[PDB]
Amino acid sequence: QKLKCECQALLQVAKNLFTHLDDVSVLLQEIITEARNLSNAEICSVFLLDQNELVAKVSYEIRIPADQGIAGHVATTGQILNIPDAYRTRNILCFPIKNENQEVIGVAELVNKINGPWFSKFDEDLATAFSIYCGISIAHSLLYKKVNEAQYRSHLANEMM
Amino acid sequence: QKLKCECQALLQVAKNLFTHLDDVSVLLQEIITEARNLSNAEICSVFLLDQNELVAKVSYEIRIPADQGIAGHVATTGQILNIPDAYRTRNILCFPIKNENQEVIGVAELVNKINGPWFSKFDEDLATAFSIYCGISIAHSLLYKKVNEAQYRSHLANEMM
Amino acid sequence: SHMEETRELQSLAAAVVPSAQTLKITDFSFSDFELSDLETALCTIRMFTDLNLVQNFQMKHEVLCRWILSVKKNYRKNVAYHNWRHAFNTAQCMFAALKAGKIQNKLTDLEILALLIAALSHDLDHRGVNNSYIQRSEHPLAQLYCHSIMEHHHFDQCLMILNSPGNQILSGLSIEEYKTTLKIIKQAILATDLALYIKRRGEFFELIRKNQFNLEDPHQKELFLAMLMTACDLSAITKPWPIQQRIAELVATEFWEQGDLERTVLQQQPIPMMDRNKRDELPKLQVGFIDFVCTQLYEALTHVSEDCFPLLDGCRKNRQKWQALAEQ
Amino acid sequence: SHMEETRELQSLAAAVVPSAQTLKITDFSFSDFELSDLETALCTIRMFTDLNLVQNFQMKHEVLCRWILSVKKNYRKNVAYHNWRHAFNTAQCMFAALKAGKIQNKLTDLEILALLIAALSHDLDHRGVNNSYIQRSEHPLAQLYCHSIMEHHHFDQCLMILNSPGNQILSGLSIEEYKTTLKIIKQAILATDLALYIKRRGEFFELIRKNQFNLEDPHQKELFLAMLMTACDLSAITKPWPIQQRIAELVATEFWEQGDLERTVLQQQPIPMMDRNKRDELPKLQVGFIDFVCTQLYEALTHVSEDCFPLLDGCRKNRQKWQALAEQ
Amino acid sequence: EVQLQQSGAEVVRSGASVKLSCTASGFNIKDYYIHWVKQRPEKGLEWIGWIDPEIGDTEYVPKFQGKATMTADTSSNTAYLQLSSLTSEDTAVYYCNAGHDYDRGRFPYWG
Amino acid sequence: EAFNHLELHELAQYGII
Amino acid sequence: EAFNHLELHELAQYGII
Ligand SMILES: CC(C)Cn1c(=O)n(C)c(=O)c2nc[nH]c21
Ligand SMILES: CC(C)Cn1c(=O)n(C)c(=O)c2nc[nH]c21
Ligand SMILES: CC(C)Cn1c(=O)n(C)c(=O)c2nc[nH]c21
Ligand SMILES: CC(C)Cn1c(=O)n(C)c(=O)c2nc[nH]c21
Repeated sequence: QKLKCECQALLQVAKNLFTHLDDVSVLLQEIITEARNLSNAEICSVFLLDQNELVAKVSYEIRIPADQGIAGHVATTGQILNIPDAYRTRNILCFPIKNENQEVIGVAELVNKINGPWFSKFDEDLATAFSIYCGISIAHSLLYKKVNEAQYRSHLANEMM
Repeated sequence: QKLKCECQALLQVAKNLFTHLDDVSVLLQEIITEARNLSNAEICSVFLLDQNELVAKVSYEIRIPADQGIAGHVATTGQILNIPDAYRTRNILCFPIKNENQEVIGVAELVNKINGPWFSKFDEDLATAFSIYCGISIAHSLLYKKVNEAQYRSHLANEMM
Repeated sequence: SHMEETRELQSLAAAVVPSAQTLKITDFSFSDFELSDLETALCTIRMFTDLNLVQNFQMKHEVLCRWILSVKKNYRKNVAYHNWRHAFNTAQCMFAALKAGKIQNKLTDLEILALLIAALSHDLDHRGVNNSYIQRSEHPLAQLYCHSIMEHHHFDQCLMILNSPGNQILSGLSIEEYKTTLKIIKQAILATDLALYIKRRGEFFELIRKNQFNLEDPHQKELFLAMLMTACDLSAITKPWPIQQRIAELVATEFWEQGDLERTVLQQQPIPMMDRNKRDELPKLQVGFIDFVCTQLYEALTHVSEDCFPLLDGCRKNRQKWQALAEQ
Repeated sequence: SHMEETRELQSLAAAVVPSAQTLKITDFSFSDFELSDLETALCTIRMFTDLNLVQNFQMKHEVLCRWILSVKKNYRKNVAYHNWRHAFNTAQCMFAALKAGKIQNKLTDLEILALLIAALSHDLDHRGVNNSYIQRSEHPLAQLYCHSIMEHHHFDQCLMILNSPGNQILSGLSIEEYKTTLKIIKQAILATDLALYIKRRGEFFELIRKNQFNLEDPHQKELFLAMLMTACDLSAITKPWPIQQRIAELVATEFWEQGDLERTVLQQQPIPMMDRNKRDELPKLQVGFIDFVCTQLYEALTHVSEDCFPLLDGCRKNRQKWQALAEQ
Repeated sequence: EVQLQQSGAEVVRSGASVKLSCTASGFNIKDYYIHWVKQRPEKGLEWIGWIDPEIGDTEYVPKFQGKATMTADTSSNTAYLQLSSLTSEDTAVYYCNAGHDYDRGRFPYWG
Repeated sequence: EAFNHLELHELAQYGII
Repeated sequence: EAFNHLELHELAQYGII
C-alpha cells in the first residue's frame, strides 16, 4: 500500500518537474519543494556541478569546490550518503544527480527529518528514484537553455543586418 | 489490481512521450505505438488540426476537412466516439486531443479490437486518460518546433551579416 | 472566388505579424522560395510597421490588409517572372536597403512611404512582355500612353487601387501630403523603366565620380530615388547563386514566351535574349547585361551608402559564375 | 600564477568554438561587456577559423590557443581602456569589416592573416599613456625609438611573442611568406599611430574624392590598409549609444589618469581632454574629435565598400548625441 | 482524337530523293516540336531531329546532316521530311511524332 | 526613345527601348 | 612630428603628436 503510494507520488512529481523544462530556475525550485515533501526534510539545497565546482545558487549564487565538504564528496564519489547525527542541524541525506551515463551533474542535500531520528533507509531508494527524474530533467533543462541563449545572440546579430 | 496497473502503464507512457518533445514526428509516432498497446488496437492514426482541416500525415502527408467523417465529427464536437460495428474493418474508437483550454488540437482513431468484439467502455476512460498526455505533449512539442524553426531563420540571416 | 478572397482577409487581419528578425527580411541575401502567400503578405505588414509608416500615417490594420491583398491579386499568376513575388522581392530589397543599408536616416517619412508603396506596385498587371513589344504590336496601351507605356499603366493601376474603398491606406494624410506622395510614387514607378534608367544614369554616375553627389540637393535626391528604384527592381541579380540560378530561370521562360509571339503573331525574329532556341547563349547574355546595366549601378549605390555593398558583392559574385558558364 | 595560466590553456584548447552566428561577431553593433575572458578567446579562434587562416596556414589548435592566451596576458589589466578588450573589440571590428563589410574578396590570404594578427596586438603592453607624454617625460622608450614610439614597441612585443616556443602560429609559412607577412604586420601596427593617420589620410581622401582610388594599385592598397587599421582601432566610436557611452567612460578615466601625472611628475598643465577637472567639457571635446578624426574616415571607407556603412551610421549617430549633451 | 497521319510506303531508287508527310488532325502543331525517328529492320529507333513549326527552326543530329530536311506548315498542319541521295541504309520505317515545345521530350503523339 | 546610334545595338539586344 | 603651424592647436588638444 506504501510502495504503490510512492509511485503515484513520483508519477505526480515526474509530471511536475517535466512541466518546467522551460526554466531551469523554476525547475530547480520544484526539485527542492518536491524533494522536501517526498522525503519530508526540513530543508533541501541543490548543487549543479559547474566544471570543477558546485553551484547551489539556491535568491543568490553560491559557488564552492566540487570536492569539498558533504556535497563535494557525494559529487566526487557519485554515491548517496546518509547521516544519523551530523556531528537546528541534526541529520543530512545527500545524493548525486548524474546524467545519461552516470556523470554526476549536480547534487542535493536534505537536512533534518520531520517526525524522526534520521532518514529511513527507505528514504534513499525513494530519493534515488526521484534523483533519476532530477538528472533527466536538469540535463534537458540546461541543454535547452544553451540553445535559447545562443540562438538569441544569433538574431541580436541578425537583426543588425 | 487492474486500476493500479493502468497507471504504472500510463506512468510509463507519460515518461515516454515526454522524452520526445524534441521531435513532433517521433513523438507523434510514440503516441500511436503507445495508444495501440494501451487499448490493444489493430491500428491507430493521429490527426493534428491544421486550422480548418485534419492532417494525419501518418511516411506521407494526409490532409482532409476538419469536420468530415469520423475524425471530423469528433474533432468538431470535441467528444469521444465509440463504435461496436463500423458498418479488415470492424470497430473504431476515436478521441479528441484539445489543449490547456479544451480546444481540440488533434484527433486519434483506433481500429479493430484484438481479442474482442469492440472497445471496453473502460477503453475510453483509459483512452481519455492517455489523451491528456497526448494533448499536453503535442501542444508543447509543436510550440517548440515553431521557435526552433524561427530562431533558425533568424540566424541564417544573421550569419549573412 | 470572391469567397476565398474574403476569408483570406479574415485570416490575415487576425494573424500575428512576426518580427523582422524572425522573418529574415532585414537580409540582402533573403529568399521567398519557401514562404507561403500568406507569409509574404505578413512580411509586407512588418515592413510598413517597422518603417513607422503604420503609426505615422494612422493606418488601420483592417485597411492595409485589404490593400496589400488587392495588390497581390492584381499580379498575374500565369506570368513567369513578373508576378507578385517579384513586387514582393523588390519591396523587401527596398526595405533591406533602408534598414541594413541605412538610408532611412537620409530621407523623409513621405519619401519612405512612397518608395514602399511604389516598389510593391511597380509592375501591376504586367502581362509578361516588354515595352518594346507592346509598341511594335500596336497594343491599344501604346495608343493610350506615349513613353514608358507599361510603367504608366502600372501606376494607373496602383492609383486605381488606392482609391478603392477600404484600401485608402493613405486616407490619413493631409491633402498636401497625399498630393506630393502621389507625385513621388508616380516618379518612382516610371523610374523602373529601363530606358529612363539609361537616359539618366550618366548624370548621376558623375556626381558620384566627382565626389560632388549630395542628397541635400532637392534635384540630386529625386534622381537618386529613381536610381534606387532600379537598384531594387533588379536586385534579383545580387542573390546567392542557387537563387540567382532559379530566378534567372523564370526571366528566361518569360522572355522565350515573348519570343514565340514575336515570330507567331508579329512574324519577326526575336532578339537572341528572347529567342528560345538560343538558350545556350544565356550566360554570356547575362554577363553582358550585368556589365552593361548592373555592376555600374550597385557600385554607385555603395559610394552613397557603404552598408549597401552586399548588393555589389552578390552581383559581381554571380557575374563570376555566369562568365564561367558562358565558357561552358 | 603560472598555474592558472596553464590550466587556462587546458580548458581552452578543449572547448567547442561556437559558430560566428552564435557569437554575433559578424555584427558591427557587437559588444563584449557580457562576455567572459574565456569567451573572448573563443571568438578569436572562430575569427581565425572562419577567415580560413587556420586551414590555409597549417595552424595547430594547440599552438594558436597558447599564442592567443599569451597576447591576452600581455595586455595590462590596471590600464583603463587600452587593455585586452580593446585589442579584441578592434579585431572583431576588423573581422566584421572583412565579412559583413565584404572586403575579404578584395585581398590576399597573406594580407588577411596579417591584419588580424596586427589588430590583436596593435597596443601590446600599452601603459595607459600617449606618445606625446612618453616623449615629453624622457621615457627610455623614447631614447630607444624615434617616431611612433609606442607603436614600435607594440610591434617589438607582437614579434617577441610569435617567436616564443609553442606560439609560432606562423610556423607553417614558407620563409618568403613569413618574411612579407611580418612586413605588412609592421606596417599595420605602425599605422595605428594617429599622427601617421593624419600625415597620410589627405592623400587617400583625394583618390576617393576624385573617383580615382583603386585597390589593384600596390601602393594605393597598402595605404588603404593603414586607413583600415585606424578605422578599426577606434571603431568604438561607431557603437550603439549605451556602449559608446560606457567605453567613452574608460577612455575618459585613462586620460584623466595621465593628466594627473602631467601635473604631478611633469609639473605641466594637461590638455583639457586629459584634465580631470574639465570632465564637463567632455562631450564637445568628443564632438570636435569625431569631426576632426572620424566621420571624415568612415565616409571614405564606405565609398570603398558600401556594406561598411553601418560604421558611418553609428558614428554620426553618436556625434548627434554628444552634441546634444555638449549643449547640456 | 489527336492524330498524326503519315503518307504511304515508298519504294525508291538509290540516289533519288523522297518527301514524306505527316498531317495533324484534332490538334494544332504550332505549339509542339515535331520530331522524326528512324527504325531500321531488326534495329532500335534512332532520333533524326525536330522542327519548331512556329518559327521554322530545325535541329538535326550529325548523322543526318545533308540527308534529311524537315519543313512544316502550321496552316495545313503538316510536317515534311525530305530524304536525299538515298542508299540501301536509308531503308527503314520513319515516324513523325509531337511533343509540347516547352516539354523536355515526352512523345504523346506518334504517326 | 531616341538614343545615340552607336548605343542602339546593345540597347536592343537587351530588352530595352 | 612636424606639421603645418596652423594645424598645431587642434592636433595637440586631441591626444596627437
Ligand atoms: C482627393 C484627395 C486629395 C483626398 N484624399 C485624401 O486626402 N487622402 C488622405 C486619401 O487617402 C485619399 N484617397 C482618395 N482621395 C484621398
Ligand atoms: C525587366 C527584367 C526582366 C530585366 N532583367 C532583370 O530584371 N533581371 C533580374 C535579369 O536577370 C535580366 N536579364 C535580362 N533582363 C533582366
Ligand atoms: C627565421 C624565420 C624566417 C623562419 N620562421 C619561419 O619560417 N616560420 C614559418 C615561422 O613561423 C617562424 N617563427 C620564427 N622563425 C620562423
Ligand atoms: C587612442 C584613443 C584613446 C583615441 N580615442 C579613441 O580611440 N576613442 C575611441 C575615442 O573616443 C577618443 N576620444 C579621444 N581620443 C579617443
